[PDB]
Amino acid sequence: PYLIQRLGIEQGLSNNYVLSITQDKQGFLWFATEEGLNKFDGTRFITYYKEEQSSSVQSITGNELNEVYTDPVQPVIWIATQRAGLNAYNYETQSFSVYQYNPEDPQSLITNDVTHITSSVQAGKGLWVCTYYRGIEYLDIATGKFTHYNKSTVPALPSEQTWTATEAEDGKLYIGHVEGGLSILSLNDKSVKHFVHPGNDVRCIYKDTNGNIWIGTSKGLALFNANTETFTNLSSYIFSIKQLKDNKLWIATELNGIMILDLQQNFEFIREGDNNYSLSNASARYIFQDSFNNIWIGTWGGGINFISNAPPTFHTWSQMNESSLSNKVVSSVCDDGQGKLWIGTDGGGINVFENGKRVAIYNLLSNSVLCSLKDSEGNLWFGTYLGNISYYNTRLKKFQIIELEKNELLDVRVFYEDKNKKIWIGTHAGVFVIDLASKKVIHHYDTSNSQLLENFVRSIAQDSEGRFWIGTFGGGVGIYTPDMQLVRKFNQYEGFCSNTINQIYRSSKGQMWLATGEGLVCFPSARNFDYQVFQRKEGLPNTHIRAISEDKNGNIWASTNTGISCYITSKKCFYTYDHSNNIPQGSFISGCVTKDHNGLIYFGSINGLCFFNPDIAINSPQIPPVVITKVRIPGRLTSREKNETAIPISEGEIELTHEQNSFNLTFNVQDYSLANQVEYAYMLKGLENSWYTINEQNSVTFRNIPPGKYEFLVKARLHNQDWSEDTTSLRIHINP
Repeated sequence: PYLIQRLGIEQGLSNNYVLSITQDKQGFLWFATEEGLNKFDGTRFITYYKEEQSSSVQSITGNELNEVYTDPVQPVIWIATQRAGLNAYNYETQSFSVYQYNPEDPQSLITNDVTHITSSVQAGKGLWVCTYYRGIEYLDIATGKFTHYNKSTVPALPSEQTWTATEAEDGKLYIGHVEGGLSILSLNDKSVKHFVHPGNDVRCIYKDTNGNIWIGTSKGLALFNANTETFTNLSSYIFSIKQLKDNKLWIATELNGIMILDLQQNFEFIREGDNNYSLSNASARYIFQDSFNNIWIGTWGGGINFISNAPPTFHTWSQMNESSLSNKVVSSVCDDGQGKLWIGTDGGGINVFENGKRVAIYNLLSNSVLCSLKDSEGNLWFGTYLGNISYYNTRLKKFQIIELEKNELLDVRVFYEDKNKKIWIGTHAGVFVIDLASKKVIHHYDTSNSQLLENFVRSIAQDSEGRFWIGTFGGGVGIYTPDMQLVRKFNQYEGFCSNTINQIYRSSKGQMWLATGEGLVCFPSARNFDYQVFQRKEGLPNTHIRAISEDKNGNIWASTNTGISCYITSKKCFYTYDHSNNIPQGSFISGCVTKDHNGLIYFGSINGLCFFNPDIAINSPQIPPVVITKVRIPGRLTSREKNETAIPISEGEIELTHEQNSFNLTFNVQDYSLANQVEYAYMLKGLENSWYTINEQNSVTFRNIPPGKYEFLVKARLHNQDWSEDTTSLRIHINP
C-alpha cells in the first residue's frame, strides 16, 4: 500500500532516536533527536550540538531534545531541551537564544526540562511551555517573561507533571499529565476539571481541523467532547496524532508503528519490517506533513521514515503475501478478457491474479511457464519447459495437449493466432500450425520439410500484408508468405543490428516493431522493407530490448535489461525509466508482456511483474525551484582547523575576500520526492557565459577566481523534461 523511503546516518542525521519534526517558514525541515538538532538541507542533514569551551558561539544548551516548533509569526524554531531549558533558533539571523532556570528571578523558566511547546490563541502573542517536573510555563514573547501555572499558584491542579498542553478552547487549557490523567484549566477561573480512568498517562492532545478533540494515552486513543465530558474507545501507547491532507487520522504508536483511522469509515496499519512498504522500527514517535505533503516519520531507534506525497508510477508483484508471487521470476503473463491475469513463473506454476490479489496457484506437468495465449474463443494456452501445452478451457477444466508422436515432450515458447483461427506454435522443433475450428493439427514446418530458416523458433507474428514474421534463437528473423515461401530474411552478417530478436509486434497503426539484442527496430511500412534502428545514440540506453507494448495513444513501450523505455511517436524521442522510479532491480524477461482491459501494461522480470500507466504525464511534475543552501571555502591542508568557514548569503548576494577566492556552493530542491530525480546546470556569469551540467552532485567548487563581480545561475529539471527558463541566482563580489 505505501512506499516508505528511509533516512538516517547515511544522510548525516546525528542520532536515530527522532522525536519531533517541523518545517521553517523557508521550507527546511528540522528534526529533534536524543542527541543533536538536525536541519535537513535537501540531501544531507546539518547537525547542531552544544558547544564546550566556546563560551564563544552559542548553540543549543543540551543535546537531548524533546521537541521542535515553528513560531507562527517569527522566523524562529523553538527547541525544548529535556535537561537544559528552552532554546530558540532564529534561522533568519542564524543565532541561538536560551531560556533557563535562574534562582535570581524567578519570573524565568521554573525548571529546565521542557516537554512541549505550542503557541497561544492569537498566535505569537505568547507560547505555552510544559515541564516534566514543575507545571506549565507561559512565555510572554513581548516581555520575555514567564508566568507560572503550577500547584504553588493554581492549587486547583491535581498534578504538575505535564507532557503536552494546548488551548483546545478559547481560554480553556487542556493538559496531559504524566500518569496523572488530563486536566482542563479555565484560565479566567483557575478551576480544574480533571479526568482519571482511557489510559492515565496522557501523552498527546490534538484538535482536528474539524474541532474534534483527539487524545493519545498509554492505553490507546480516545475521542473527547467537553460537550458531554465523556471518552470513547489495539490499546497500546500513543505518541502523536495528526490529521493529514488525506483527511485521515495518522497516529504514532509504540509497538505497532503507525495506525490510520480513515475518517470515511462512518483502522489500517504500517508496521516495522525490512522492505519498501514498512517502517524501520516498531516505535514511531512523531508524524509530520510537508508543505509539499510528504509524510515524515520519527522513529524511536530507526531514524526517519519518509512517504512521498505522490504515489509511485510503477508497481511490482513478487511468508505468503496477499499479492505474493510464488516464484521470483515472471516468464509469461496473459489477460483473459474477463478480468483476471494468469502469471506464469519460472519456479512456481501459474499465479492467477485479480484486483491485485492471488486467486489461484497451479501444481500442469512442469512449473516453468514460458508462454501463454488467450485464444479468440477465450480459452488459454500455456507452454512449459519440457512439458507440452497445458490448455485451460474456460469450461473450468484444463487438459494437456500433445504435439509430437509417442506424445513427445516439446519446448514450446510462442503462440500466435492469425486472422483465420489458426494457432501457430513456435517450438525448439520448428513450427506447428494447429487448426482451431476442430482438428488439433495442420502443419509442422522445419529445416527438413520447409523453407523455415532454423528450428529454434522464438518469436512469431504477422504482417499488415499477412506474411509471417518468424524469429529464431541466434538466427535473426525471416518473412514468410502464409504458404511458407521465404520472402526475405534479416541476419547480423546480412546487415541487421542483432541475431537475438526477442519479440515481434504489429502496432495498431500497422507498423512492425522488433525487440532486438541491440536496438528497437521499426519497419515504418510493410510496402518497403526499409527499417530504423533506435539505439544508444538516439536516446535509448540500454539497447537490449526484451518486450513491447503500446498505449492509448501512439507510443510504444519497451522493457529492457535495465529499465522500461517509451518511444513518443509524437515528439520523436525517448522516455527512459529506471529503478529510480520503483522498477524491479533486475533485467526484464524477453517477450513477457501483457496489457490490461484498462490499458495498464505488465512486463515480467527476474524480480516480479512490473506494471504502470500513461504517466509519462510525469511532465506535469512541475519544474522545482533550486535553493542555494550553502557556500563554504574549501580548507587549506595546513592542518590546525576543522570545519571550513561558511559565508552567509544575505541580500541574494555574497562578498568574498581575495583570500577566499576558492568557494564551493551546494544547492538543493526542497521537495524530497524530487531529490531522487533532478539534474542540475550552472553558469557563472563574469567568468564563463555558458551553461555546464553536473552529473550526480549538488555542489560546484570554483577555485582561484580573479577579483570582480560575478553571478552564479543554477537551474534544475526532471528526468524526461527540458531545462527550465527559470533560474536561481547568487551575486558574487571578490575583492583585492
